[PDB]
Amino acid sequence: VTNEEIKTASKIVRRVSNVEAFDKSGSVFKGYQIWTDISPTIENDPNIMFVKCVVQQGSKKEKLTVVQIDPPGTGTPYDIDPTHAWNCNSQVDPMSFGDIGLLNHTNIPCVLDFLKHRYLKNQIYTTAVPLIVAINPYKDLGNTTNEWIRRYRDTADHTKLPPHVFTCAREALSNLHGVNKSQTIIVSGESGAGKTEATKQIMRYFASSKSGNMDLRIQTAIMAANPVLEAFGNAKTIRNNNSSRFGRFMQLVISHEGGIRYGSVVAFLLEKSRIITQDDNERSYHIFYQFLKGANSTMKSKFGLKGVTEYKLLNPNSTEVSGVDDVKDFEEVIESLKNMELSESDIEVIFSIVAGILTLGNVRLIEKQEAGLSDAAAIMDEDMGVFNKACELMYLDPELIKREILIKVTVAGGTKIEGRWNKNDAEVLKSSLCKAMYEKLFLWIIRHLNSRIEPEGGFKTFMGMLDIFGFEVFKNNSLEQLFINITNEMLQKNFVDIVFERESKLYKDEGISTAELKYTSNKEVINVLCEKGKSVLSYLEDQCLAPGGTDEKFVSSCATNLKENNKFTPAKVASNKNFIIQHTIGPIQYCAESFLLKNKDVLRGDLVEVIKDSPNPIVQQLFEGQVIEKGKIAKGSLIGSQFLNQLTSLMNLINSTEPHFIRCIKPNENKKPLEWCEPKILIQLHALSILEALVLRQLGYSYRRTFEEFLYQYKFAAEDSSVENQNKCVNILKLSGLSESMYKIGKSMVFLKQEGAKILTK
Repeated sequence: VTNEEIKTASKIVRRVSNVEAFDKSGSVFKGYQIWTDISPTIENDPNIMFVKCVVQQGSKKEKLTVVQIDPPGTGTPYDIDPTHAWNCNSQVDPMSFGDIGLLNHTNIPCVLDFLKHRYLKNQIYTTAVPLIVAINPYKDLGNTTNEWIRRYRDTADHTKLPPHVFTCAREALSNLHGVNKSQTIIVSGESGAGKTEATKQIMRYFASSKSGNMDLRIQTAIMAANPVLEAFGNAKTIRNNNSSRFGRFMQLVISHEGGIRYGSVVAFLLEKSRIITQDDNERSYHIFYQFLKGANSTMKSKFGLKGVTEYKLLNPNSTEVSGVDDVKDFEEVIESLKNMELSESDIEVIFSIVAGILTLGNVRLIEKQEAGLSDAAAIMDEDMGVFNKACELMYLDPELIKREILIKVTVAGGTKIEGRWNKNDAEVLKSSLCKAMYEKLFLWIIRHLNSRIEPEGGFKTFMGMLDIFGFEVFKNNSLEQLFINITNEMLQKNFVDIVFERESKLYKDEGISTAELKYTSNKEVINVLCEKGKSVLSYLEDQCLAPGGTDEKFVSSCATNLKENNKFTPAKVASNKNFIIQHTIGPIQYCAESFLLKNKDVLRGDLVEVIKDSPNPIVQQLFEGQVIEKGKIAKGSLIGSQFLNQLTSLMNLINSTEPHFIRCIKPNENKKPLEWCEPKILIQLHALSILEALVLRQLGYSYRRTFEEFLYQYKFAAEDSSVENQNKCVNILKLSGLSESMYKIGKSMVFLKQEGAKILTK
């Protein structure tokens, strides 16, 4: 636990309702429990934020006398200001029901406890309508097996099943075949929160068919994609041994009995930087390690493969991951590529290109005295065999690749002015080639799979499945985080809209005015980030296309022009290269250092044309359909421009569907089962809008009983005397002296505000 985590969590903490510890006679109710912010136990443990106390008999109303009961205390009473006392759900078994909304008090210490109780008892799934909250147990609980799938698929009454990832899978599928409306399951959270697993389990649910009377050629290709996608797009980070370094979107056609008929995969924003360099105790993509360890002596000889520690692009110190068998994973990947309908030759080409990327990374560049220059780059003389092997393996012409990396042509005036690149600029070009070849090989493998698994006329009604990171808030947030946080702003509008849509329908069905239902939009912050001409992304594109473009000038243009909006804020410390966006979850600071370097990181020009001129059909296809444009930078070769189009395309699809949300929590930073870090978890409850989903549910007339249920709560039908029961309630609410704003009477139910429902019990 960092001190930044403690500072951040403390800002999330809020007290709303008032603690009612005293009886009508001013005496403390017998063993009345409260949560408190104050305790030595809290100060001494960074994992503890709140403590449970019993308010002592004879306590004063303005200063509470409490004895801390859990964590076990000294027994010594202490005085607290009632502003530091939150209500407690004493007498509630968190194991008996799966919805947080069912609790009487849903404050921060109450929500943390409900989920903690359940987590420690190995109940990791909890509902906070419309959300499914899943907490990483860091162990197999055996609750995602085939018998558990059958249990969730075949059970007649869905209300008899506890919360599970499978509840979204069952609900989404039921609504799809029920009303012929497309559905989307959005799986988000931090890295190591278990999004990967949630997606893998939902897909296995969907693959399980009641009657095996359907062709499974496509389904086997889709299911075989996960080991391949993981091998190429996932990597070991300090936070996760299998971190997904890309955003995944899938469209599926599922039979009502189960079984995947058709599918389409979309990968976006792969971490290109990782192919070239890795931090310490971090690896590059799994495939490099799987291939170098798992490939047979025949392929090892054919591709001239060295060991995992003999490559410049792979960290030598971090080549081993405990619990990860790269050799067995390689067997699984190869088998999966075969199940994706790729021939032994197609596979041999894929691994030739992989070995070629690794080989090219081992080619050393130096700075020679040539063409009247002292800084002309050149390939090291003993590495000329290595460079040729790299080109042979990638099915490229070494002479044309060499010319592209070393020679610099300025085509100004129609006139070709031929120069040379320096060792630094040529190392940039050699590195861009490894990154582009890898990304486009990964994208090709996906394009191949899609040609085999996609429906003929495209999708009409489909099951959408997005896997992305949630809101990212690090010390240093860069371009990558800005993209994830923009994506999350889009999905925030989807969340808010469906919550409102579902509530508004209910009120309309009962004949209650939705005029009081009032929830704000995030149109403003979306605009400050995306809006054509008037946005952060626009000024980024503008500064990338400007010849004298710098990170500082991009921040300055934003500061100047987006001064109009309250959503853009310059940073207090290092104003020149730092900014703040007022996201819905709060202010998120970004560091604009290397924004242009990262936004411009796309292989372009005559290098792309050398790849397209390859005699190999797979290599030809990698850059198939490219802007060409050697000289110089088009918005067709800028990352943010590409991203915003892809995002608009993605959102247009998601916006056409019914959304389902799975919010994944990482409970500790030590990959340990049954360990609970309250600050870490609080930040995530906030960021994943789990706390907002509770605030929203409880807004307006949230207390809804029927006419009869309201009459039973008063001790003294429906189909014989509904207008009698309707009027019996209207008289009760006039007699109790409640304000007309506190209640509304509908076709069959009584609509009470949360505060008005409380006044009725007292």
